[PDB]
Amino acid sequence: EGLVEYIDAEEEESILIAMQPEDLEPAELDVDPAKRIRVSHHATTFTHCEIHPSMILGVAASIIPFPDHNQSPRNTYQSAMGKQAMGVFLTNYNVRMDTMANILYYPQKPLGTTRAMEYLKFRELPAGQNAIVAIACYSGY
Amino acid sequence: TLSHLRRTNTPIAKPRQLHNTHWGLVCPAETPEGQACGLVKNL
Amino acid sequence: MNAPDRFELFLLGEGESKLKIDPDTKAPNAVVITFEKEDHTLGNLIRAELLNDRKVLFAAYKVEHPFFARFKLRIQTTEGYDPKDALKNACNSIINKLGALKTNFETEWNLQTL
Amino acid sequence: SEEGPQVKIREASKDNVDFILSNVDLAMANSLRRVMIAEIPTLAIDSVEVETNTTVLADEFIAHRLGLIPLQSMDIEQLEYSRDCFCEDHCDKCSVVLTLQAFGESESTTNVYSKDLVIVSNLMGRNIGHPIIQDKEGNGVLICKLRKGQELKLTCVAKKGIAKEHAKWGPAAAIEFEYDPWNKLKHTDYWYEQDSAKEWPQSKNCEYEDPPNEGDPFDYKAQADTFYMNVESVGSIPVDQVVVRGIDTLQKKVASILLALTQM
Amino acid sequence: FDMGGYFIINGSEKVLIAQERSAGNIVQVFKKAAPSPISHVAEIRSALE
Amino acid sequence: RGNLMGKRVDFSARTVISGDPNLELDQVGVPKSIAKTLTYPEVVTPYNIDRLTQLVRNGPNEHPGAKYVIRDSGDRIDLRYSKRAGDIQLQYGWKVERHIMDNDPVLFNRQPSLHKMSMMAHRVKVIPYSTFRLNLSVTSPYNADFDGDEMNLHVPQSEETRAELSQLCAVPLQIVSPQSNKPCMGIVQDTLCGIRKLTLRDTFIELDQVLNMLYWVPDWDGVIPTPAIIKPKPLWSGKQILSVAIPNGIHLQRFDEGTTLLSPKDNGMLIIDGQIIFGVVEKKTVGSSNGGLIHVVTREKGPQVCAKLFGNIQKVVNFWLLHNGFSTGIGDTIADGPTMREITETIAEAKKKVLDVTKEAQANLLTAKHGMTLRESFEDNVVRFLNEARDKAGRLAEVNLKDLNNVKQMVMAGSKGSFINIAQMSACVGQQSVEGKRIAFGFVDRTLPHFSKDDYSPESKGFVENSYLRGLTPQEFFFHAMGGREGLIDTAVKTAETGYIQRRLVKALEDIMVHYDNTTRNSLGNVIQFIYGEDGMDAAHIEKQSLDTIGGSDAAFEK
Amino acid sequence: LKEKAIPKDQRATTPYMTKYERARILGTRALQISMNAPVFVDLEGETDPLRIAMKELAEKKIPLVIRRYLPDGSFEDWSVEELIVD
Amino acid sequence: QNAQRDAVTLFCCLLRSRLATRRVLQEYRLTKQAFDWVLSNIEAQFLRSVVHPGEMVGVLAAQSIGEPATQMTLKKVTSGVPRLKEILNVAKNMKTPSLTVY
Amino acid sequence: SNTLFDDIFQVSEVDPGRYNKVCRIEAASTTQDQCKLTLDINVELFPVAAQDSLTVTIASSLTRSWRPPQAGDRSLADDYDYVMYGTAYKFEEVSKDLIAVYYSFGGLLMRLEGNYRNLNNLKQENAYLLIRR
Amino acid sequence: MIVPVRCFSCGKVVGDKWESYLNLLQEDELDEGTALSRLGLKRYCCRRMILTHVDLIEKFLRYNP
Amino acid sequence: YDRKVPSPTGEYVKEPEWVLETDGVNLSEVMTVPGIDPTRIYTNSFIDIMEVLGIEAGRAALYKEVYNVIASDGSYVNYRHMALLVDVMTTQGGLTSVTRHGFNRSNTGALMRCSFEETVEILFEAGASAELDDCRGVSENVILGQMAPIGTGAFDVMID
Amino acid sequence: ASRHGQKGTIGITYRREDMPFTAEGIVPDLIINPHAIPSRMTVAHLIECLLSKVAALSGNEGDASPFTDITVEGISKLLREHGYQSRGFEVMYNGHTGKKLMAQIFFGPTYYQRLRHMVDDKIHARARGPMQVLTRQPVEGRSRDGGLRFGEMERDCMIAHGAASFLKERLMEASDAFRVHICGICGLMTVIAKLN
RNA sequence: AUCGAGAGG
Ligand SMILES: [Mg+2]
Ligand SMILES: [Zn+2]
Ligand SMILES: [Zn+2]
Ligand SMILES: [Zn+2]
Repeated sequence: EGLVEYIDAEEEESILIAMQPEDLEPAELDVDPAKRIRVSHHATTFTHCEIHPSMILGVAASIIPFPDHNQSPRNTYQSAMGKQAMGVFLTNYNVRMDTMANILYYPQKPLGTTRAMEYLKFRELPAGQNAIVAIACYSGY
Repeated sequence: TLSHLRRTNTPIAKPRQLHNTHWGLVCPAETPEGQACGLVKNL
Repeated sequence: MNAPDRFELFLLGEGESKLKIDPDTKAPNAVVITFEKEDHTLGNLIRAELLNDRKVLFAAYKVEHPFFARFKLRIQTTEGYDPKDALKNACNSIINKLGALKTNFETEWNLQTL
Repeated sequence: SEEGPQVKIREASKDNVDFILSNVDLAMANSLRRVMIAEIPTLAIDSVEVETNTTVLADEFIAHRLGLIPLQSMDIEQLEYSRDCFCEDHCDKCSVVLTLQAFGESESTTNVYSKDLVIVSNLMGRNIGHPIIQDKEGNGVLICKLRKGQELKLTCVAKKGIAKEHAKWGPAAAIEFEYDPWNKLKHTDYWYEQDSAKEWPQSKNCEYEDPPNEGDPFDYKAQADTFYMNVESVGSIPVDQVVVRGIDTLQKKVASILLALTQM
Repeated sequence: FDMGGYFIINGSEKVLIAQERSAGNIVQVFKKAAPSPISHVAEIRSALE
Repeated sequence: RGNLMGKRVDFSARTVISGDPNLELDQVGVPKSIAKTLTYPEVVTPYNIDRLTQLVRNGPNEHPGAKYVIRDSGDRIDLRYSKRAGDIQLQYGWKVERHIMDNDPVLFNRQPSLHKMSMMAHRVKVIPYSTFRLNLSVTSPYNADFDGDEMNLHVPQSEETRAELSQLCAVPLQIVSPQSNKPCMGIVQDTLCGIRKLTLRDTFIELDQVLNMLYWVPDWDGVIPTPAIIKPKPLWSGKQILSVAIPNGIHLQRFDEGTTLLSPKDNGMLIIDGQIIFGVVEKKTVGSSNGGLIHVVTREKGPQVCAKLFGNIQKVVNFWLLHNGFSTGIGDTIADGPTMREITETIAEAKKKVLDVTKEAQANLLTAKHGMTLRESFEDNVVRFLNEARDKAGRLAEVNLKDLNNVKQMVMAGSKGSFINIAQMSACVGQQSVEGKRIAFGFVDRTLPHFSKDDYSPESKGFVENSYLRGLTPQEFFFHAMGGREGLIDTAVKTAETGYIQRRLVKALEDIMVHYDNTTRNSLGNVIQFIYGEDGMDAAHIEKQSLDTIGGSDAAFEK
Repeated sequence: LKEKAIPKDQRATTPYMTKYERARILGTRALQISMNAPVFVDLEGETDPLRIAMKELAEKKIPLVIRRYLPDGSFEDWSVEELIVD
Repeated sequence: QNAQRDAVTLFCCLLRSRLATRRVLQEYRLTKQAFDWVLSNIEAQFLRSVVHPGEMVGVLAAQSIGEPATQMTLKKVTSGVPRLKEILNVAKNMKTPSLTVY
Repeated sequence: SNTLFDDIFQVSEVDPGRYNKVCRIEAASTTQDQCKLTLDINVELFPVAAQDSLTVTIASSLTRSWRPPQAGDRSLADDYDYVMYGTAYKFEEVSKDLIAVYYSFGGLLMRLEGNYRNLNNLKQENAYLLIRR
Repeated sequence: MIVPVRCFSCGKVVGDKWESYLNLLQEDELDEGTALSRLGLKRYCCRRMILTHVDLIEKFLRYNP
Repeated sequence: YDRKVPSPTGEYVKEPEWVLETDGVNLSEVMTVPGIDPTRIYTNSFIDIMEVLGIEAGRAALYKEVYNVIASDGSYVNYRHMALLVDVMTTQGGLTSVTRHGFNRSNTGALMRCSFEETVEILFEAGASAELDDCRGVSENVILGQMAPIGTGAFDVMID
Repeated sequence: ASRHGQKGTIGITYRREDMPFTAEGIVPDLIINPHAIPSRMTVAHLIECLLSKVAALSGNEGDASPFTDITVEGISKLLREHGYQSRGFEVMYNGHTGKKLMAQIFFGPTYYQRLRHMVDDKIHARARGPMQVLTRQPVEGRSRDGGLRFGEMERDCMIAHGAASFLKERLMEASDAFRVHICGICGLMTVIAKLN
């Protein structure tokens, strides 16, 4: 129905993309100071809009919570450790006879979830527990 | 397992750097480190 | 594959005496007591009572390694006061407070109606 | 009522007692919550022999789950530690044997609860080994789940132990423990943005103590003597018997030092 | 939850890794180095689908 | 290069490491499984046979035991399963391959092996878990971390070989390093962050904590120190109790900023006769600094007294910190509302300073300064304007942090933290850079396809106005991810380059040894230096000290 | 070449014993102690073959001599009795 | 003896400037008892500070430059490891030759 | 063995500094308008406020383990209400016939300036402070 | 793969609460936070034991063997 | 360059002087030019200084460039370690490199030379030239498994 | 590990009584060091402890999605609506003494993961053991009961110490030492050695 | 054994 287009890297050299569809809204102060600072776009010859800017990430960095508040190598370092974490890799692990398999006893879905997690089935096949963490100094271990 | 199925190899002027064209086509963060960092990219 | 059995936290074994008593060097009325198969529940209660004895000079305990359930207790006393009698009085002085606490709670719980 | 520590109980139930401990030093009420966690003994499963298990779980998975079930242990003083008794492995003076067997007969999913545990050994007339059920539907703890055509058959031995050895032998849940809600002894340095009073919340125990007068200076030699506790039990031992055995095991533990001095 | 996209060879699941290369039939100009006898190069690598 | 210059060896072990505050500096926590596996040949003598015969009887499956027995005939007797493993009767001149036991000398290793201080000797302390344990203040020469590192352990098999580790390669002998002519080990981490909190003027300790703190010092005279407060209540100073760990006869003078002997902010350090007089202890005093307390005690008293000094600071400060506590949380990244206003208006006036300069170059009103282009003077004047504005925001953030801010407390102690970490987390993370420049035009005349062409604005070229507390915008993410990748490649590329540099260095200078005539020569005998270092000195026990005759006026020199 | 000795009166090498000749002297002695050799010190309750030689050295009873070499091939022998230790 | 006089020459400038006669008597009022002790510690601390023959220093030197280079990372000159690879390789075609003239 | 200094002082400025339970003090000798002191003083214990006027004493007695007071048999040297123990570390000659004393009471600091304690104080470890209301 | 017996942190049992919690959600049409409050779970260490749990046991029962 | 220099009083003072820094190097024509101080001129190209100003001036210029890349990062190394390296590059005729064409083409025996690079090619010509090894190298004794003349093996041990 | 590049092994296991505790008796499952925070700048780890804390109390999910208008100030209002301090701090008491901790501690739930590296699948020791066939050196790998490698980088570390006699023993007596007979004329191992 | 791939600091 002509509502969505496929763009490669070459054709995207001749287009202008928005971000939020609120950038297409006409606007002519009172703001949350704790909210981050987005510039007004000041450009309006738009041809396309991003579906969601969070879709620039892969399947591993989509697991990361709040990666916009993180120094970016830490997101890289984490994205290679999520492939080391232990959980339920498949619901039929008891039937399959793989060379190695590690399954968590009581997996827990995370308390902080990406909205891209639902398409990644993380809340259905998690790989960590919500441990009660204290950041503390205590005997020095 | 999902990450292993969408992974590219780049066998070999600045190939490792996150280029501007990679926006929305390649994960900026997820890539191996050290030996062949940046050549291996995830979609 | 290396963790000791969890009963070692409270089972003495292989001729381990419960109490070992050694005199302190460069000290007068001072003695050190290596307790065994014990932790902070007993060591912090003895030392807090030793400070309430006016003729007790020094009282302190330490766990030399939390892998092991044992602690060392050193007491300094006034002259003519054997430190074992300072421990013995305080060990006995603990139980009087506890036995009165048990009787007081039981009276209060029996008064409670739920 | 008696000289020394004084208790005023605020609230009580089958499941938890809320009380105030007074005219006690600090290390006592600490050392009471430490023994109330993990030095008063209970009965729980400590060996599981399995016969058949067609379930989707592993045997060590259910064996771990079996030991975590609260069994009755009010009359545990009549029961002896298995390492102290002279039986070859376990007898009726030192152990309790439960049994469990279930089959997925129904096309529906068949659950296994802790009420399905059937005792086998001779109880000898003590309140011992009954699985605790406070679930208001009669069922126990949900142990396993079964499909049509799946079965699981095992025998469990229940022994005596303390939570110092494994947390299944823990008769208590959480010991609430706060002293000086107004921070009058300056035992902690508050962290703040503007007002420490407006940032941090007023505790509930701030009602049972006098508000400090800002003109009077810091009481430099007062110590802490009044502590506010809420002991919660699992159900294996009733709530009054948690602290009373916690007091008594603290009593019993000091006397071993006292009788060891006599042997010296 | 299995998404597929893999093979089975002798009971071992196997994945074909995407292979990155430069496209053929494109036209690029390269400034040669300073000690090069020629100044520039226009290049095309002619491929056939 | 692989089977002669370096090979695999017997009597070796390796597993994951972690740290123990209740271990001494020269000790290593060896697991029991490793101790039962590693042997040392001991020849039986009248001095040892009573211990060795019990060891052989104790058997190889528990500790302490033996594993083999060698007669004068030279045939091994396997104790794992022999007929006569229980009735043995030891003959002089026989070897007993007994277990590694407590206070044996072993070589401890960590890879990569850059330093001599990465292959130091240790004392064995057989412990009951799976990890290798070591003191906290030995991580820095090893460059260890307890994130998953493994470390190698190395057992000697000859008597002089054991003497070689203890009299040369031992940990206390390597405390001061010839490289940088300064100590390599110092108080770190929680010992450092707590030793600042303990040594504040406002930190006072009651009698009960004091007595526990005195007994925690392993060597102790038994003399309770006289309290620094008497009449209203006997309090103690945190300086007063810490000084018990400092041995008597130590003097330490140091002055920083306005170090009046009144010392209103308690700066500097004056320690007299193993007693502290004034000054907060922090990294300059107790770190691996030149002219620090470790540099003093290793010279004044010795190595073994300095190695024992590490634990006594550790056992006291960890105990005080264990009962005091510490944390962080997000609250130490939040600055004031008005301070956030002052930051977000500082960046806005930096956005005005770039626009006005850009319009100036757009109208060709440029003073063509010599040596650089018109564009190069534009690029330098925007990069410099934006680095000024990031720093001015961070300095605006560090000022708003109160004395209790835990990130500030870690910065003040020198435990962890820097200025820029306060700035990026709370003020403005700043300006990203690929290949040295600004963010490049990877697309045709733009950086991202959400910008119009020819846009040299800060937000279009990788300036990140928002902070980590605030949150990066999606364009700001990708420019930051562009910048961090360069650091990941730089870490990955420099590591293989620097390993080839150092190997070429070692393989060129490997026979360079001070000969007995003090003339630095080689294998051929050719002179390289006539006096080593041109003065004939070892690089350790060499410290910087001002020559007072140079400098100063000719008038003040004479008076 | 033909007996490249050095007279004792003309010796420029260090009077002090290096750590590198201490650890070999303490090691070679503790080697021969461990293979059962006599001991020239009343060992006040000490069994360790190293600790004997360390106490044997403070009383200077080790009968060994360092053949310190020079780059031309000449050598100066220094008995442990001569050598200072610090 | 000339080489010995050359080798201690900077140290003796530190010695005389601090063990000077007004300085010993007015700045830090030494007695004869303390002054003769200072003359014996200095002679010991110096003679202990002398290098020991047998020290392999070239390996010590190479490691002492090698490790700080492994921590090196980042006004337009070749710095750090490419410059350090320029220096060690006797690179003729160095990337930034420069001339500081006064 | 006896008293080593006696005077009465009036306070000028009380300065908390960066701390929360201590203050640096600035006071001059009353009925003696040429001698002044500077001292670090715990304020949660003795809250020294501005416009106060307080006595100061220095003793030499009234090593060995500090035992706590058993009873009244151990008798004080002080009807006072604030007492510290410290150590001399330096003596600054301000001018000819003018002197300064430097005291640290475990980091709590004191500087005292005048010229009639020339026969009294010395480079001795022992020092006591005594302050009366 | 199934409900833990007790909370890891405190040790109050939670295994008797799972079947009731789902009926408070489904049958009683309640939101999650009041369901965990109705079950006597008031500490957040207990409260995350039931909320964050993924019952993978129901998928293991679908396999027939 | 805000250079520090002694005042007529004798004390040191900051004396800012104008300094020219170039973008290219030719030593022998620039230093013979009026207006400059030809005693203070400095090239970062230390290899040019070797052939204009003698080898000893190349050595001290080589050290100044090595010292700067450490001090650029903020680190410190003692003088003796760099100067040891800087001497060995210099102690021959000219600049001897730390690469395979440099020190490993010296007269340093044979088996130590084969322990670095061009392993087999060095041993080939060594047999063809009929080289003799002194066996006083570290690497030769490491290969042979003998106690090398290191610190412990520098001397010999002898009976009284 | 957490979800933010923060690795880390286990130093010690403490039982619940030894552990510090809040006034509701809640106990940390995990204790990490604050010193591993400012140099790494993993702020989202810290915001995870806030949003997860509000999530467990409110019984809702935590919207940790990127590029949202979710603020630390907006989260912290909800936490103070639940009677906790807005910045995630909680008063904790020491488990040993029972005295309050002087510092209030950042406390909450945080997603943590278990990685494939476990010590007992890594512990390797070897006295004597099997040798390789050609080199007659120890074999490679724990899985074959092998040796650790004393590489040339580690030989380089032994020359700096001057440990000459250790270095021989560990290059010979600790692996593949061997004895051959040679001739005095032909200096090669071409002599024939009938030993007995 | 060889050759590979992935992985850890
Ligand atoms: Mg690591
Ligand atoms: Zn029995
Ligand atoms: Zn709970
Ligand atoms: Zn021959």
